[PDB]
Amino acid sequence: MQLTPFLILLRKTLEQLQEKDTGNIFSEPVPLSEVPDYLDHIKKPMDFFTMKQNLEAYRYLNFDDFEEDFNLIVSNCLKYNAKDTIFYRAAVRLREQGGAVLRQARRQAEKM
Ligand SMILES: CC(C)Cc1ccc(S(=O)(=O)Nc2cc3c(cc2N2CCOCC2)n(C)c(=O)c(=O)n3C)cc1
Repeated sequence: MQLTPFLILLRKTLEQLQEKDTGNIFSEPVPLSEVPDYLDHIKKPMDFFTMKQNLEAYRYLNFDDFEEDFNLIVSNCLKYNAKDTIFYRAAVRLREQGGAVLRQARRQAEKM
């Protein structure tokens, strides 16, 4: 646990993104057992737990790779689900609120 300012920032940012997911519907992988066709359409599933595991294994080297995985959580959800669903509407809201979190966090990352 030799921390860096960058990794601390990513940890804080991930917590701020998860706070926007008040129903915790993006906290864990979409359960493939409950949805057997998910991988037929979604090439790379993503969720906040997987992102936390990547972070704790020190696999995010820059802000772009971190943001790319967040964007997968949203875009996977919009792709798989019909527009008139709780999941789709939640992904739209997360894109909006999470985008603001990422804008502020990238500004802090830029001055590192
Ligand atoms: C009206 C609804 C909300 C009723 C309902 C339907 C299915 C399921 S579920 O048991 O299949 N779990 C599930 C599938 C998801 C999903 C997220 C969850 N969870 C993850 C853990 O918190 C609980 C919800 N998300 C984010 C997707 O984007 C997506 O495509 N699917 C398939 C649960 C609840």
